Amino acid sequence: LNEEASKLKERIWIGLNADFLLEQESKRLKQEADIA
Amino acid sequence: QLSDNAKTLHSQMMSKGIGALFTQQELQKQMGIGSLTDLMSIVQELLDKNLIKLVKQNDELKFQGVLESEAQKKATMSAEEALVYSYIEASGREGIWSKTIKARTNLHQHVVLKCLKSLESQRYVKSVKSVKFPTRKIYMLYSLQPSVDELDIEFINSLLTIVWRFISENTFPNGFKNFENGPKKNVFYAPNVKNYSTTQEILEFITAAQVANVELTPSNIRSLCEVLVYDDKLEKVTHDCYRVTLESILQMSIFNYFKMFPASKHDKEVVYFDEWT
Repeated sequence: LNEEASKLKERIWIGLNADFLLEQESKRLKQEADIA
Repeated sequence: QLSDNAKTLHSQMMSKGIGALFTQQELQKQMGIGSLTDLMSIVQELLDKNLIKLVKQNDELKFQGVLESEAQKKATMSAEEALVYSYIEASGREGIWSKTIKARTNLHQHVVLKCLKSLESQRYVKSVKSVKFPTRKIYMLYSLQPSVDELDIEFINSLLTIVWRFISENTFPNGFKNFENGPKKNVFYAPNVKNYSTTQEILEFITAAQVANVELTPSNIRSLCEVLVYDDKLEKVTHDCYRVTLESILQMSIFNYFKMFPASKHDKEVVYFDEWT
């Protein structure tokens, strides 16, 4: 696919997957919280 | 008024709130203008609106202004934690132990578990394993990690042999155990005049570090030295002064444990301390 198909397509994908990424990187912050 | 008496009653709390010990009579001490039910109706609502704050202690009931983050925090929490989380955050520095919650909260273990799991995911609590036995998993606010306690477990004797090196030097000149007479040569001059120890002085020598740890208190110093008194690695002379037992010789009928080895194979004639029993 072309670059725009990637961008806008990945824009939709990430757009609806940012809730998975939410707990993902939020957990990554909890990794710092593990220190305490 | 809800907002007016809320904000001006929040004003005494955010300003002073008579510290933690504030009681309802202390409200009349400041605002006695409110009639009995007028001040109490908005009290009850602001707790329902999570604005005032109540603590159960001593006489009457304590009160404090909400930080409003804990307010919406517990408002998000279920009815379980609403008391349970609040009941635990009242445990303060030492936290609280799980199973005693049931007698206090009148609940199962099964029902209190899952919400504790939420607060784990909520990260407002953490399992703390303290000096007392690790069957507990006492819980306090994840916001803090205070306790009553070196660390209980090992790597102590490491620094023990260190202090024993120093005080071993402190007696006569250094070891001089190379040949037969190295000791003290009658302790420099006057093997009387020298009264020597660390006490205070050790922490100046403790400055050396070369080990990952914090400082240590003079009381704990003595607590260490007493152990070596018991092991007889060193002697206790004149209060916080100390000597060494000159068992640098064991470092290295006629009697001592070391410098002795048995046959302990075959021949049936030996001496045990058991088999009398």
